[PDB]
Amino acid sequence: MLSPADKTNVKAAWGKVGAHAGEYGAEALERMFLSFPTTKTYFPHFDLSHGSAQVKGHGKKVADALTNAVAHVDDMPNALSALSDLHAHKLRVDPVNFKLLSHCLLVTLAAHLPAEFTPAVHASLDKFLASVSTVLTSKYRGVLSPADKTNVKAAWGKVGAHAGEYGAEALERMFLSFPTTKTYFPHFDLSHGSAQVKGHGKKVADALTNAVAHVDDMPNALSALSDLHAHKLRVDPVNFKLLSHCLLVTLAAHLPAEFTPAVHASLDKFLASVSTVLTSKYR
Amino acid sequence: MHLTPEEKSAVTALWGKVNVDEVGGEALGRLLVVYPWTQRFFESFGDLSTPDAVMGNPKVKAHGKKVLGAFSDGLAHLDNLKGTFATLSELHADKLHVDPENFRLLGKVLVCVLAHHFGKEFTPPVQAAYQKVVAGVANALAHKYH
Amino acid sequence: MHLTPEEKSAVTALWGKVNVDEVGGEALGRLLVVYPWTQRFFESFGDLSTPDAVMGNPKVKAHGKKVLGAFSDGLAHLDNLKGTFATLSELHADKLHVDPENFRLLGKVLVCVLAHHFGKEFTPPVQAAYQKVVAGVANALAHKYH
Ligand code: HEM
Ligand code: HEM
Ligand code: HEM
Ligand code: HEM
Repeated sequence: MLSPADKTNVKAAWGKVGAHAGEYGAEALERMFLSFPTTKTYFPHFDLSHGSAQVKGHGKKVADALTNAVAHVDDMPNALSALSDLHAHKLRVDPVNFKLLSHCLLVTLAAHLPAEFTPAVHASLDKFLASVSTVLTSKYRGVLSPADKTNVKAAWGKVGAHAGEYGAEALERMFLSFPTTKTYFPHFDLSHGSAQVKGHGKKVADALTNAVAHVDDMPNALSALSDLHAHKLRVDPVNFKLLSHCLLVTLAAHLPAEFTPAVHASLDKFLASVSTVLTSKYR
Repeated sequence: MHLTPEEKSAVTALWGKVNVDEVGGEALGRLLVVYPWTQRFFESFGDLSTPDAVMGNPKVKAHGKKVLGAFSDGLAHLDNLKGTFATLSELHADKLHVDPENFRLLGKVLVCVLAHHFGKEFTPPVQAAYQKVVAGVANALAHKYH
Repeated sequence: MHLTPEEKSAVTALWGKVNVDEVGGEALGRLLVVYPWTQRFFESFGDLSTPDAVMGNPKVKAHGKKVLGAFSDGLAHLDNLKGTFATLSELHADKLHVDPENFRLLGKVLVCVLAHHFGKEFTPPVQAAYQKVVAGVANALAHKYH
């Protein structure tokens, strides 16, 4: 999470933005539209010509909300609650795009703040925009509901004794489908039937079993694992999405009756939650 | 796009058993349930409030059938995905305004549905081949966005 | 990779003003500060404990000069990135085991550094051109990963 050192850095940088916030917000959108043209699909109803009043208007609204987030840095979910609802329920902008605007906001600040944009401020601003994006997307699916917890516990119970086997299959699927993930195991024999793969799949599955048994207290239960990935293994966060996908594929292939649309949705939410915890201490 | 002989064989053998209507309805329906923000394109489809309503929605079924029918046609032209999908790419970019990230979400769900339907036959090597194909189709559909 | 003449011009024009060693040390140093998990490859470089130590670390600087020198040389072959970076791709995949996501992170940090260094001269169109180029280099370095 944002440290108090992060919050001080963010408040210094944004203070310096001051009255140009609206202008910078409009610059960030234009940079986004030019560099990542797929983002224009969310604004077919705008005139996106340079300097358009719509773009200027939206730029200032974007910047207002960031100013609000900065001024309520310790209470972000609460303070941006209306904005969260609107993106989750109405606009329904795919979460990938929040990363693209954050990058363009960062480029904009760099281009206007030569004195302030030091390495540590850069890192803090990046973390802050990632936190904002997390809050704005937190209601798309929300936290795990009691139906979700029930669904995950039933599906995993059905998995039972085969949890280890399924974990190894998921890894094998991951290595074959996403070969970049192999770069984290140069020290393994990754051939089919490898005992190194089986032994690791058992460890992964046992940790998931531990998480299911502690669905409400997952950060503590997974704390040692969070430490280990953040500070030793240092697996790029992108890779957790790929294993989650292959875990889901594995469960689907073995659970013909249990893998209903609702259970699929709950499982996808659960593994995203697990991935969130495991990367929580990276930064 | 290029696949190894074993990969192409893997893809075409499995697809011969796919009833496009059935799998198509299922893949689109799960997309709408698992990633509900994708419902932003289907406001005119009716009741999408719950998993059961989505899965039983006849307009969902028919659209899924249409979508996977086109996908099916793509598998017959693996060698030139861009040329095969260019017109539909333009359609999706300029008229429908669909964020190409949706093509990738649909790809992920489709792989899940094949695993669910076929079980043990959807082995790790068969999945790898299909992951290359859904990625190549999503890239082909995203090509005309400017 | 495909750029327009005017995009190609804008990229090469600005790069002519770049001190490759300085910007290289800066971009690699910021990558290690902002995305600290990237430090995993550099434990033999010494003290990386604080931002100032990372930025002042002579091995970090030297690696950044090497990396951005290769990038620099790559700009003279914008019409053939895949071929230009093929051996380097194999090297990072088979021997160094570097997750290609790192190349994408470095591309993001490099864009930020250029904006910081050049300010208003790094216009929205100049950024768009560089975004295509850094994505192009990332895809080229990731090409041999099997
Ligand atoms: C840093 C993240 C973001 C913040 C703080 C933010 C904030 C806002 C604000 C303040 C509004 C207007 C609320 C109102 O009028 O009641 C808005 C609307 C909107 N947002 Fe977001 N936004 C963010 C990212 C994005 C992204 C990445 C996209 C899509 C590429 C997006 C698409 C939209 C659209 C389409 C509207 C409606 C425009 C209109 O019809 O006026 N937002 N946003
Ligand atoms: C669902 C997310 C994950 C869980 C629950 C998980 C859990 C674990 C567990 C239980 C261990 C062993 C800890 C010990 O030795 O005490 C481990 C180690 C490790 N994990 Fe993760 N992991 C996950 C995802 C990943 C991903 C996506 C990667 C990288 C692609 C990864 C790479 C590694 C590596 C390289 C090791 C060390 C293996 C060795 O050298 O023996 N993990 N993980
Ligand atoms: C493999 C991916 C896809 C293929 C091959 C595909 C193909 C098609 C085809 C053939 C049509 C019908 C055009 C006509 O009848 O004139 C269509 C329309 C449409 N597609 Fe796509 N599609 C794909 C993915 C998606 C995704 C993921 C979304 C959005 C989540 C989407 C949204 C739409 C919409 C909104 C329509 C129009 C529906 C209507 O007429 O009410 N498509 N698509
Ligand atoms: C566009 C991006 C990059 C380019 C052009 C590039 C290029 C190079 C070059 C030219 C070498 C030297 C090989 C030789 O001497 O034969 C090298 C080595 C290396 N690179 Fe990359 N690199 C890039 C990105 C990265 C990233 C992002 C990382 C890790 C965060 C990385 C990690 C390494 C390592 C660990 C070495 C070896 C260091 C040594 O032996 O002194 N590279 N790179």
